[PDB]
Amino acid sequence: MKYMITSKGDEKSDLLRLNMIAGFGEYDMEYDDVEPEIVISIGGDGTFLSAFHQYEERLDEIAFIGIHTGHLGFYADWRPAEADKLVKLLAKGEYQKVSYPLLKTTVKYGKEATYLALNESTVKSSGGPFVVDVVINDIHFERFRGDGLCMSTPSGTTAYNKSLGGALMHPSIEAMQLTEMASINNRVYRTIGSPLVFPKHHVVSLQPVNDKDFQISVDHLSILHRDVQEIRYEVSAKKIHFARFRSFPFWRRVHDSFIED
Amino acid sequence: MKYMITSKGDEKSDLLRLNMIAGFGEYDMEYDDVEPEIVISIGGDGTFLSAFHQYEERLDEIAFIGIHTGHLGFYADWRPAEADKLVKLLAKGEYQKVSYPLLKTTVKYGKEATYLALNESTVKSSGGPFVVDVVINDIHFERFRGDGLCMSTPSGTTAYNKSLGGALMHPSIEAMQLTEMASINNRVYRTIGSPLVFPKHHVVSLQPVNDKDFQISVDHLSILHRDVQEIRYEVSAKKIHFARFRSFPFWRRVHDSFIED
Amino acid sequence: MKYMITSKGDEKSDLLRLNMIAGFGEYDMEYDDVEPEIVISIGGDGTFLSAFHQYEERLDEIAFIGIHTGHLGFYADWRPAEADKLVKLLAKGEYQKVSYPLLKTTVKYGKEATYLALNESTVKSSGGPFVVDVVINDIHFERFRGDGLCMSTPSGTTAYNKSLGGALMHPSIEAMQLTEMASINNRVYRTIGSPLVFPKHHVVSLQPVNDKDFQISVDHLSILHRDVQEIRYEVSAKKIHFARFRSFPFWRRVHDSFIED
Amino acid sequence: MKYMITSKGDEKSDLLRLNMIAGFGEYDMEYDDVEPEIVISIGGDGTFLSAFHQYEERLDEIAFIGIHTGHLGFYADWRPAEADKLVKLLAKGEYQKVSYPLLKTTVKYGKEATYLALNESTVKSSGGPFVVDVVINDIHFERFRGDGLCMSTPSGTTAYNKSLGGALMHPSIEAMQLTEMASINNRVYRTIGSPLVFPKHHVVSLQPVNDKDFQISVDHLSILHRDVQEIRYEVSAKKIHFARFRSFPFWRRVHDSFIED
Ligand SMILES: C#CCCCCn1cnc2c(N)ncnc21
Ligand SMILES: C#CCCCCn1cnc2c(N)ncnc21
Ligand SMILES: C#CCCCCn1cnc2c(N)ncnc21
Ligand SMILES: C#CCCCCn1cnc2c(N)ncnc21
Repeated sequence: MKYMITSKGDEKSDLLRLNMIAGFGEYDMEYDDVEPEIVISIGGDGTFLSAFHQYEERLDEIAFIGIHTGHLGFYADWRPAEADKLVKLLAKGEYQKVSYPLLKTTVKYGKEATYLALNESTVKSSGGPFVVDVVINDIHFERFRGDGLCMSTPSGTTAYNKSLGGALMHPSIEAMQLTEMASINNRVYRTIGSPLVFPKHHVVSLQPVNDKDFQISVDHLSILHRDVQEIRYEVSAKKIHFARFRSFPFWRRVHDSFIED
Repeated sequence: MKYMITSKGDEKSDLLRLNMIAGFGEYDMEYDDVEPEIVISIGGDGTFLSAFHQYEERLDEIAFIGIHTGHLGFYADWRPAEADKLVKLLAKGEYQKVSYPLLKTTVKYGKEATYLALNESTVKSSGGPFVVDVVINDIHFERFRGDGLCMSTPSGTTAYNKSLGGALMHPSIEAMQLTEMASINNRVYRTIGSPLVFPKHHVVSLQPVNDKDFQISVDHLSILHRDVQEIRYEVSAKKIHFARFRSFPFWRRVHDSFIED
Repeated sequence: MKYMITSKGDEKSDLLRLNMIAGFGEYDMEYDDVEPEIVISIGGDGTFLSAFHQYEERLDEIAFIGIHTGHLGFYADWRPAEADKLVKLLAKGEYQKVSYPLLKTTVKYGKEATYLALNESTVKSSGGPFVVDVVINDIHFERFRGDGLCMSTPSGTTAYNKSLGGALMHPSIEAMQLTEMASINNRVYRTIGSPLVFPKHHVVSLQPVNDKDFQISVDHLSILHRDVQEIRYEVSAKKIHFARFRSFPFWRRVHDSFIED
Repeated sequence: MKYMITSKGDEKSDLLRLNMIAGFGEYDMEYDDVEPEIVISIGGDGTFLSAFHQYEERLDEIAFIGIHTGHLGFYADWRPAEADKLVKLLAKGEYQKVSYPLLKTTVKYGKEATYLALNESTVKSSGGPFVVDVVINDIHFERFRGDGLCMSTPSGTTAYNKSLGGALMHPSIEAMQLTEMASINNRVYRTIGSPLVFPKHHVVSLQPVNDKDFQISVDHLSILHRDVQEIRYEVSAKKIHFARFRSFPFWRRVHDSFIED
């Protein structure tokens, strides 16, 4: 079908991109970076994340594929040496697709902005102390005092979530996971401490106590938000689709990245 | 229908049990502790766990209810003062039921024994060092060296799992969670560190490296197993059923138990 | 001798300050906020920290005393009701002094700035990724990738250090403690993970890998530093002195603040 | 002077031991395993620990040396290839000695037993729940509910202590460090959570609440103690002495063992 290729931009990835375009030129494939049906990312997980966010409005019509030119990534799980085999199998098609859940973040003011995350969304203060009330399905759960909070997708659990002590979740589980950044706990201030894993349709709301300015990140993007009244997290109804051509199980991918490869 | 009541055995719980039996005597209810359809547990979560394991062969035909005479429990979520209202609403019936997932443990030798857990199943060595190979869906994931491992149900995540750094999972998620006990990590021995959350139909297998004797716990029960060839964990096909009479959300229950009440 | 009083500035603390000044007026005491020999802090630990940094150039000639008008502080360990008894015992004098160690931070550029910390000094990046090489007594120890690092005094171990998983150290131990903020660990990036406790005369040096701009905090003060070549930590030769009038052991202070009071 | 050599007992270590004995036969050295002045340990840290405990009554008159035939140890820090150079430099003498602190454990009954630890001493229950009151210098600090507690020397901080989240302490610091094993924390049960570092002359006492039987380990030795009234921890007055022949800094040893070598 239609396809496009994004590159990390170093010499290795650009040349690999040109060679795949040349190989694709031998098949019934059209290069189209406006309405592609296949998006190939050549680089690392950062390059893949930019590809995802470049097309996050046509997620239902795109299958993503990542090629890692540096270290193995959790999204870029093809070696450059297999690019020719990848061109061939992609050109025929008849691959099967795999879907991972995504996280929806809603930021309300006094309008409203929504964001989609593949890895996670984090909230920190704009300099001063970070205090928010944590509201779960309209029930006041805790008053969090600390550095910040992180809400992760299942596939994001191997990223910032993991560094904060969160669990690794298999991406077939439609959930999101909330982890704390350096929470203050004494006899007057109390947080749950543990990571919290929320199912689909649960809404986690962050509500300011004093300051209403927050630094909110969504994957690699970080924006300073002002006059915030609420930050809303829930499992998205939208999903990212991967073209898969062989067996590379998530738990094997975790093994290769953190234990040995 | 038919019902039975188990008591913690202290004076408060026995008297409360006799009063509920007397109140039940005013309705179309029969006391039957062989084939009950309702099992009432009066005490704490330990009393409730014994009730669960007393009838773990009729789980499809029983709705459990817990009354806490001491501190609030995650399973015993009725106060003793509401016992009269509980008798009345139970006698009419037409309550609705809630189901939590359970964990299946299979221990193979050179026969085979299976166990059902409501909270968790743990494995430790019989004195010497604990070393096992961790196999996930037939893929060798890690060689674990440490004190032991804990596999928790969702409702068990607030128990031993929480003390080991595991995430708290909403019990509507059909999953199990594996946490490490004091893992050894240096440049030659490597574990994942993080808790791992597994979906339904994933099989986690523990396989001995040297010693084949292990102390295996299932909820409160702990047995020394000898000549073990494999320990197998998976989400059970069976589920525990709760009679629910009002709204007491899991996250509110977590708040009441760990933040304040 | 000479004395001064700093106030949190709310109504309660200012009035308490005026009453102590009036009570001090009945003794051989002179109010002098240029060269005081006693510095009284009325408020919380933040107020006490500002008092410390106000006079950090006359530390050898000052004994500090803290009165807590809100919650109990680790430095402000007098209740407001005892202020009259505090005035009386201070006026006579013949109290005994207790000294806590301090942390010296040196920031070098391409001049050089030094800072003294009572609680801790932290380093984070100026937006992008934080990567530094950690050098211990000229030996290259690790390449740290994460959110940042925190170096704490013994009395600071109950503050940010504690939130990052650090140990609590009795302040009679002349040491500093380095803790990690969300370190990245995989098969290519490796940090020690554990907190590190360094004795007097050990020098811990942070050296940039790519970016040379860092946000460095010293207690409550946080400054963006540019063109940094090295950040140097060591136990200071200078110490803070407390006037003590009764027994309030550090471990009792820890109990009162985190377990119950 | 007088010397003896202990071996791990595998072929490699025994042969290395015989070759060093033969090399020592060319100098003014006498093999004496009753009153040696030098104790050489050939194996790993377990072999070294047995050598330490074999002679823990002549600690003032012995300098220890460890040769690692397997992986690098924190106590066995000589390679087998340097054994000939080790024999030569040892025979002349005029090496300098380094001392590490040790932990004293006192177990009282209704007589009293004392133990010396090079790594750590741990306390667990004999099957049932572990509950002890933690008393610091006669001040009741906390009621600990969990799996157990671990008190570590500075050089022991890289061992079990590290696996429990404890800090790594440079062994020039005369201290001990207490870490928790899976503590239970909810709104009714409260522990400090953090590791605690105690200076010389502080006494940490564990006192039973219900059960009085405990499994107490001291380094590799683990004994079931019955009718215990108190367990007492303090930095020992005795110290282990190492013969050192070159520079191998503790922090470099930590780097080699956990980061890379
Ligand atoms: C440095 C830095 C930030 C992380 C870079 C690597 N990375 C990106 N995304 C992921 C992910 N989902 N799982 C594991 N690793 C990931
Ligand atoms: C002491 C001890 C063992 C734990 C007793 C309390 N307890 C039992 N089960 C649970 C559970 N599922 N969640 C939270 N708390 C629980
Ligand atoms: C919020 C916030 C920041 C911390 C405020 C309380 N605080 C200040 N200093 C300390 C300290 N040394 N030990 C314990 N608590 C402390
Ligand atoms: C398996 C197992 C138990 C630990 C074996 C290795 N080991 C022994 N002692 C130490 C120590 N002091 N520091 C680091 N590693 C040590």
